[PDB]
Amino acid sequence: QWALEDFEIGRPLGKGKFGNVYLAREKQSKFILALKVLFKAQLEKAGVEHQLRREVEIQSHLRHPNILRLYGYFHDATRVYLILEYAPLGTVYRELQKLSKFDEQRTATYITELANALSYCHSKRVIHRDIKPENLLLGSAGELKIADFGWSVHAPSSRRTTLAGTLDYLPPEMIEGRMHDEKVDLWSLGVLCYEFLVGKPPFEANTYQETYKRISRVEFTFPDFVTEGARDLISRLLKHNPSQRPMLREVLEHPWITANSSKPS
Ligand SMILES: Nc1ncnc2c1ncn2[C@@H]1O[C@H](COP(=O)(O)OP(=O)(O)O)[C@@H](O)[C@H]1O
Ligand SMILES: Cc1ccc2c(c1)CN[C@]1(C(C)C)C[C@@]2(O)N(C2CCC2)C1=O
Ligand SMILES: [Cl-]
Ligand SMILES: [Mg+2]
Ligand SMILES: [Mg+2]
Repeated sequence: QWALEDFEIGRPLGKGKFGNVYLAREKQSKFILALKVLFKAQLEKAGVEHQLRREVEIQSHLRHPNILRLYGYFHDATRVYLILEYAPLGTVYRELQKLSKFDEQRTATYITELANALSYCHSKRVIHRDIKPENLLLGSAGELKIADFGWSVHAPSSRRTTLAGTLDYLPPEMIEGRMHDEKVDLWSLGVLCYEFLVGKPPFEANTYQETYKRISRVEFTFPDFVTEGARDLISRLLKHNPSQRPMLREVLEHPWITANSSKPS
C-alpha cells in the first residue's frame, strides 16, 4: 500500500542491529512519523523473518498510551520499512547517560508507566522479553513508551533463536535456556528499577561468562544510598524462582511506589 515515494526522509533518529531509524513526513498529510529501515540481506542471513512478522503482528494490534504504535509496513527490492509512532523526547537510555542516575520520584514514575503497559500486554498473554533503556522511548509530555517488539511472543514459550547482545536484562530461566513465561518481564523490571537508581544494572560484569554466573546465582548488592523501600521492591522482583516474583498489581501497590510515583495506575 505505502511506498518510499510517499515520504520525505529526515535525520537519523537512532541505530539498531537491524534497524536504522529515520524521521519522516508523509507527503500528502504532512504526518510526522518514524521509519524503521531493515536490510533484507541481513535479515535473510540472520534467518529472523519469523521474529519480524511477530513484531508487526503483535505491536500493530496493541493500543495503550504507554506502548509505541506501529501503523504498518512496506518493502522494496533491498529493504523492509516499519512505520512507527515518532517519540520526540528520545530514549530513556540517553536520559540516563545525561543524568547518571534518576531520583526516587522519576524512578517510581517510570516503573508505574512500565508496569501499566506490561499489565496490558500480559492480559493478552504477550511477553515482551527485551525490556531495557534503549527500547524505552519518551513522548511529548515526557511519558514512557515501550517499543521494539522484535523479541516478543505469546506465552508459554521456549527460545528458538540465538541470543546475540547483552545478558544484562535476562532472567536465569531464559539464560539457562529453560522454558519461560510472563514472569520474565517481571525480572527485567527489577533490573531496570536498580539501574535507574544506581546508574548501572545489578549483574553487570566484564565478560559474558561472568555475567552469566552472577545472574544464575542472583549475586547483587546495594550502594548505601538506596532506601529501605526501593531495596524491598527490587529484592522481590529479582527472585530466582519466577513463581515467587510478584504480580504486577502488587508492584503498582507497593508502598515505595505509591509514595514516590506522580502517575496513577
Ligand atoms: N519511534 C521512534 N522514535 C524515536 N526514536 C526511535 C524510534 N524507534 C527507534 N528509535 C531509535 O532507534 C533505536 C533502534 O530502534 P529499535 O526499534 O530498538 O531497533 P532494534 O530492533 O534494531 O534494536 C532506538 O533505540 C532509538 O534510539
Ligand atoms: C514485516 C515483514 C515480515 C517478513 C517479510 C517482509 C515484511 C517483506 N516481504 C517478504 C516477501 C513477501 C518475500 C516476506 C518477508 O519474509 N521478507 C523478508 C525476507 C527478508 C525480508 C520479504 O522480503
Ligand atoms: Cl508478512
Ligand atoms: Mg532496540
Ligand atoms: Mg529488533
